[PDB]
Amino acid sequence: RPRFSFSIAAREGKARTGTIEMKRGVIRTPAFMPVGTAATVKALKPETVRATGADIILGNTYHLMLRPGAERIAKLGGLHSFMGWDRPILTDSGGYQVMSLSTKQSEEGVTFKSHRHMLSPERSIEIQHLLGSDIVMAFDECTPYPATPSRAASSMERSMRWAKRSRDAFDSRKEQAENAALFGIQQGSVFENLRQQSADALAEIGFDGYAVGGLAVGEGQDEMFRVLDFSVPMLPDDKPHYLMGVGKPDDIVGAVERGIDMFDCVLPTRSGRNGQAFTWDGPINIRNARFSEDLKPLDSECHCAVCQKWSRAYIHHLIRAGEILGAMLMTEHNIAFYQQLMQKIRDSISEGRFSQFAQDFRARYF
Amino acid sequence: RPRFSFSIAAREGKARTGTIEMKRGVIRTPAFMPVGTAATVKALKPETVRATGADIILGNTYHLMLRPGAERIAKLGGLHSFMGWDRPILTDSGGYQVMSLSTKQSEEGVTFKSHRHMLSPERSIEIQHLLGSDIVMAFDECTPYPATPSRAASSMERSMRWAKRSRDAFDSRKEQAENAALFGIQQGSVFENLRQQSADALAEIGFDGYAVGGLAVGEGQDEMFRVLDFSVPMLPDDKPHYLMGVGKPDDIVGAVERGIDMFDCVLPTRSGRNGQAFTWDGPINIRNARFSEDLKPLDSECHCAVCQKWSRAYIHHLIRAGEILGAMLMTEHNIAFYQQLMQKIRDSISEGRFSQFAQDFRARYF
Ligand SMILES: Nc1cc(CSc2ncc[nH]2)c2nc(N)[nH]c(=O)c2c1
Ligand SMILES: Nc1cc(CSc2ncc[nH]2)c2nc(N)[nH]c(=O)c2c1
Ligand SMILES: [Zn+2]
Ligand SMILES: [Zn+2]
Repeated sequence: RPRFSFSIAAREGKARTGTIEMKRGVIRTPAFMPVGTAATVKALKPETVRATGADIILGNTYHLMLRPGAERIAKLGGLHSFMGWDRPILTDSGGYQVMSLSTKQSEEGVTFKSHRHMLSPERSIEIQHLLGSDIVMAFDECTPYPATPSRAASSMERSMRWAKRSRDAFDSRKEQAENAALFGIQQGSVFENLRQQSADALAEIGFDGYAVGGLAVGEGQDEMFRVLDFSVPMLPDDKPHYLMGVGKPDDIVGAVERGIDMFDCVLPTRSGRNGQAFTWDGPINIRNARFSEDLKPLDSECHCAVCQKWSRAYIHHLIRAGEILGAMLMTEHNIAFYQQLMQKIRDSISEGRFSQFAQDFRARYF
Repeated sequence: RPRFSFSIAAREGKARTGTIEMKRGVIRTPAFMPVGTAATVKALKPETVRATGADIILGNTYHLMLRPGAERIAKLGGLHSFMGWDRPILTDSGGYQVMSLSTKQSEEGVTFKSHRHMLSPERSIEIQHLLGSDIVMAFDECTPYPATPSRAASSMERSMRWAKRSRDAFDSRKEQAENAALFGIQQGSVFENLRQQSADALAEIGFDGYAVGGLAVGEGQDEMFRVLDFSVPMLPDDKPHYLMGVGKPDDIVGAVERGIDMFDCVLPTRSGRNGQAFTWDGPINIRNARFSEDLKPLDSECHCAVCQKWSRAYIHHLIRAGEILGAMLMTEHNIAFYQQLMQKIRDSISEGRFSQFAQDFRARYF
């Protein structure tokens, strides 16, 4: 396969379905990327992650640079070898968790004290290289919501300067430039003019893919959809569109209807461990006493291994008992559910019936 | 298969190797039974437990009678269906955890307040029936160590009376008597005469198997081996000998050399989650900094899936990071290691070279 090749096979309205070919494998879009925090998709072996249908996973950088360390992982052979996942891995720049998990910001980057460290566009790119990331994210500054036009502009402008620095750092490292891909991140809060300026700056620089950043920060789905309506069309049409940190099932369907090709979210994994299981009839909290003697599987249609073998009653017991198998089962089901959702989305778009699928999905889910 | 059939295929000294045929499957002896607390072998799916080589698992009763409840599990179809393990399951009587996890004792049984409940020989047997246990343990009273001859005798005598009551309760339930097996438990602390009286009482009553109880309570391996030396020969030779709660690798080898056919211990699972991994060169604590960049597998010879795919460095990272996958991997390896040990024991006995294997094992393990 090539270093990077995004091909759109079918479209319906603003929605698209296709593939991203990379050296480590093919990614079917729209795609959902399970999040691996600390070199592991919580409670799941890599083979299980793959079994659910995942083509690519997201690797948390901020966490890895602290422990076990970027240099160490490189010494041990890279993240893929380290955790046992040989397919594509997208790594975030760490420019988000730093300003939320641990700090002094400047035009040069961000220094912080782990929950004494410096992180700049150059170091972020280097860390992603050391990890062996397939899709590298430019180092940006996620703008807090709400944000005044002035602060949003300043932040967006700095992110664009950092986007240029990320680009050059990436290109200056031959091994990385030839084997990995680089995505730029659009900022600008909820303001149309800032989103346009950001989109133009990113396109001027040139990237393999474009992410829509700064959303899913507490603005509400209505507002998020409104911003996506005018923001996604600003990005290059022939490159992947990645909505960072968005994962609620209904959020995903609506985002795809607006042109998004890639997603990532900790919801399926985090919620799974918390007792929330996704079903086509909406999410359910398995801890609820009503499930103590329910012999049905988590979801009546789900084809995952958990729904083929265990009942809601058993998982209910496991979770309330605090058993590790509870987290394992809930997580496998949730991630499988998300992948099945992406497959249904891909299929409906390919068949020109996505709009109908979107409406049917909402009617039953809500 | 028959309800119960123990056949000895080969012997060397006091050691024996053979099979126990039951309706739900065949058990190879000497056998090691992974312990499932709360209807689950911690951090492992049933298929993984089976993949390691386990033929039977032990189900904790005391825990199950409290949550989710014996009646409830029966209503849901039994423990096998509930947790997804269709092979044999041995259940303890609960007469141990009660006097240690939560109490008023009397000749009728034990009443306790969960960490208001009554537990008698009759109820214990009924609970094991409701769970669908294949091998039912008589309800006894584990004698605390150290114990004076008088207290040990009183406890042993009560256990023998309870053994008769367990026998009758079991036989009076047609479904249970025809499909499950019942094991009696020898008590008597470290005293030879009490062990003899207990053995004679149990044989007089008649059981499908005989467990050596009251050991592994803080007496030390030397003392345990001394008691086994004179205690196991007292039990019927043509029935299985089960040493309850003994699991250290070296403990197992020594016990088999003394006539034991069955074992159970939480060590492999509990220790696994704590960072201890068993290897042929002795146990290692994976949390130790010396393993931070060790690319070798947990054990150089182990054929388990964990040692085929992940390094000590990765597991070291997982455990120190508190990741669920760390517990999963450590546990699968430890249980697989134990099963490989049992296989090596079975093979050496069948080939008349167990004594040599025992010596070689000790030399390298220590
Ligand atoms: N919402 C959101 C989420 C993420 C992290 S991806 C992730 N989210 C949750 C887990 N992982 C973002 N990352 C960057 N770099 N920039 C952003 O604007 C941004 C916005
Ligand atoms: N050592 C020991 C362990 C167990 C529990 S089996 C188990 N041990 C640890 C987990 N499961 C025992 N159980 C009974 N009923 N009687 C005994 O004398 C006795 C002695
Ligand atoms: Zn499912
Ligand atoms: Zn192993």
